[PDB]
Amino acid sequence: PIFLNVLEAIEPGVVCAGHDNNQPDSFAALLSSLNELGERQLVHVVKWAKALPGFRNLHVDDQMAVIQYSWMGLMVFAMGWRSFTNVNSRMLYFAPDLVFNEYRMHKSRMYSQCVRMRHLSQEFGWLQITPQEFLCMKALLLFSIIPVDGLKNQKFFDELRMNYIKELDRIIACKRKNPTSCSRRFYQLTKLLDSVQPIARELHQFTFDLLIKSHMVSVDFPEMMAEIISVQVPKILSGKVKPIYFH
Ligand SMILES: C[C@](O)(COc1ccc(C#N)cc1)C(=O)Nc1ccc(C#N)c(I)c1
Repeated sequence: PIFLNVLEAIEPGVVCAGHDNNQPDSFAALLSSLNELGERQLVHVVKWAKALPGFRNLHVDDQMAVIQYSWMGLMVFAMGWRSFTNVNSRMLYFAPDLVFNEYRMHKSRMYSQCVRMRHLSQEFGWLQITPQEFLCMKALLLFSIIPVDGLKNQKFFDELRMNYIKELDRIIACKRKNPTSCSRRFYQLTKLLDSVQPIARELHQFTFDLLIKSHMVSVDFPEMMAEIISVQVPKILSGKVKPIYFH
């Protein structure tokens, strides 16, 4: 289980937001914690991505671009699984110190996005996603969004993405002698992966608008995040960078 040992080995641990839960909920505070949390998780997404099998093959510039484009989606996917395993989808488990109930979802002004993630959370349970399918799907998620004008080394990217899809096939086939059974499972999983993109898009859109009016809502955007929202996020929203759907 070489490939799976590695994913299990590099999976990031618990990341906290540093939120003040003794303080009454407020839009400004909730968003500042989401921003800080986002930034803390990105530190780990980079380290995780760099230790992924084959990731170093990519051109240095494609490595940073791919990580930044996939950032939101990766957090969404990982948060849904935590929400499912920790609180059986009753609340969104952004972090141990940042759990959203409907009241928080509503005050964050990202209710529709939150409800969609809760649904994703429920999907992990309904589809009985195993920890291993989760780890592979998550890694594959990192290789699911590219520029129309291509990466510096598109070919190396295509090879890598193909190899990860082949790993998922193996995880699905393992203990499934029935081809039909493997096909239906692959269908279910690629469908779940595709559902992540639309959610990341709404969060992207929301975050973009929020930054532009940041000075009007007292929200504190971290340096790195502000730069990525203004430089990378617009390419996605304008259609220059697109996610790779299966369906
Ligand atoms: C509102 C915002 O702070 C915006 O953060 C980002 C993150 C990535 C990009 C990009 N590219 C833009 C904003 C946010 O959605 N944060 C956030 C933090 C943690 C999780 C988890 N788990 C999630 I889903 C979202």
